[PDB]
Amino acid sequence: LDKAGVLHRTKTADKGKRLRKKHWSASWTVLEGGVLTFFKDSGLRQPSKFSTPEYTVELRGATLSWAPKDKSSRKNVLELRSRDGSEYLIQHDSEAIISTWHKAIAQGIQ
Amino acid sequence: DKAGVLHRTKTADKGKRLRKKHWSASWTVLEGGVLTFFKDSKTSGLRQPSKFSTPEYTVELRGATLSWAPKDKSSRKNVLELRSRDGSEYLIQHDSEAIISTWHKAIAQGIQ
Amino acid sequence: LDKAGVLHRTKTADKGKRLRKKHWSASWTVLEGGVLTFFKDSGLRQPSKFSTPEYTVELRGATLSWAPKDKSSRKNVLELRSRDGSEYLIQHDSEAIISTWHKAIAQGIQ
Amino acid sequence: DKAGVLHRTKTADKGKRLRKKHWSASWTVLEGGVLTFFKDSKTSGLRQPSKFSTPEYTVELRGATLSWAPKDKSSRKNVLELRSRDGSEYLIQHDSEAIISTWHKAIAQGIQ
Repeated sequence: LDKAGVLHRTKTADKGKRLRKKHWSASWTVLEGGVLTFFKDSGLRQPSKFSTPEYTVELRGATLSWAPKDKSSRKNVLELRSRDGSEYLIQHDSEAIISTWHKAIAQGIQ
Repeated sequence: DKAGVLHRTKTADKGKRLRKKHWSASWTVLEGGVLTFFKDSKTSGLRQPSKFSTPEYTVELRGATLSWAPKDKSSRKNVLELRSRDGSEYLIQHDSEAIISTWHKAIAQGIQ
Repeated sequence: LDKAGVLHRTKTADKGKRLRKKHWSASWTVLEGGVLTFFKDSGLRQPSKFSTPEYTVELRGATLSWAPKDKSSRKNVLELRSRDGSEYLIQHDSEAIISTWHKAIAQGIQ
Repeated sequence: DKAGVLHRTKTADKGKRLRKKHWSASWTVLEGGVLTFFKDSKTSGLRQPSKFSTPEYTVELRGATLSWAPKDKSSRKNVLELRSRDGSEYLIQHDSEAIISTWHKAIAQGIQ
């Protein structure tokens, strides 16, 4: 199983340590071999501008859930918590797009 | 709340697994923390509405567990597994992954 | 091929004769045997309230297209024109739902 | 405008049909009435972005025709057919019907 595309995301915790504020950005995002990789902060169109990996999240032992209204005002926000205690929010306004990532990441956890 | 046609089968009765799957498509309603699967929508062609007005399966979502099913649980794609607090279990499916993800979101909110 | 569910719709022309105003309503809707049937004007939840057929549209010879911004202010509006000159608008705010109907009706025309 | 990964194959070159399908998944960009399919996204695993920066197929949408493909045109599901004014033809696909419908909407607007 693999997935690739541009998604909106922000880290929210670094191994259990909460970030002070949100840093929403669009980035190239890749799910491959049970690892989700978010590329660096940036619509984002040309592959020559997609930059390089910033964050990697192993899906083994992770949890994925819909974020509560208190966590974000954005539409279709998912919260991904890795086993090491890092946390990320992922979202896209398009149901079509957020759905494909929800499926891939949820199924990938397994 | 939400309503739509979904594929579903019961897979366990109060913790006791069923021998085989019994899939049907039915109207489905999520309202007030309760998920209701109506009688099969098919005549064998579509039934008229009055013919599927009786609930077949009602699942109270308080204490329920929702997940994406393991891929080997069914030959079908886009399967959710729902287990109620009494141990009954259901699979929920649609060929549209977007339909299923949006239902997952709604059911997850109903559980919470 | 068949499809069934609740959709928002309004007739806009009766065999080439424009309606004075829009009459948007949710209704039970069924696609079966190359015919799309909209039930009577009404969310709509209990099958005991779905009423009876109101409009039938044969898909043979029909056209389905995305409605221009001038035709409706709603989200995801499709325009269905039957060969006899009747016209309908169909929409749903959920991409997941409008997409399933778009596919079914477009493929049904063929 | 829109961008995403899609499956596509060319099926005719300037009106002349190709013998077989040549499907790949690639980054795809719709911008200003032009649909660009980049080089294949796969290495054999995913290529890094710099490796698929070159366009493979560019389709100018002025005078193009878009449709849902006949079901027998391909063994795949959710296939669109796009024919450019020079007679070249492409199929576009994704397992998600919602992805494909939203792309149909965008391409249709680009044509108009």
